[PDB]
Amino acid sequence: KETAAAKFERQHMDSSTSAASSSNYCNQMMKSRNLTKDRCKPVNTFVHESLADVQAVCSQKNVACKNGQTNCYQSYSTMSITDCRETGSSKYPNCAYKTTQANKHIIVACEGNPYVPVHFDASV
Repeated sequence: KETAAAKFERQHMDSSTSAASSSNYCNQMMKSRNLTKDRCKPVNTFVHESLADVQAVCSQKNVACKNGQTNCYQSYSTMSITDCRETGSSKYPNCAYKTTQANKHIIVACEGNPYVPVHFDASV
């Protein structure tokens, strides 16, 4: 099966652009990363930084995860992100999204040996 680390890269990493390409970005990316296959995933974040810089977050500020686990880490620096949020007109299988670009600190959950990001928790 797809590993947890590989799943994080598919769902959340987009190092090819530095910021939300266009108004069409979320529509294109949610579909191409297979996040609209079984349903319209209602919310998702993509991070526009190098893989190395995102993996380094697992050695930064330890904080509580939203689920109460203690394996979450917050980035010291801000990072370029794009939030995708399901619009009102959206109806499966024709999923539709609004694209919003921001610069925020990211919070990720880490696991494994090597210790790497496995889930995206929040941005602040």
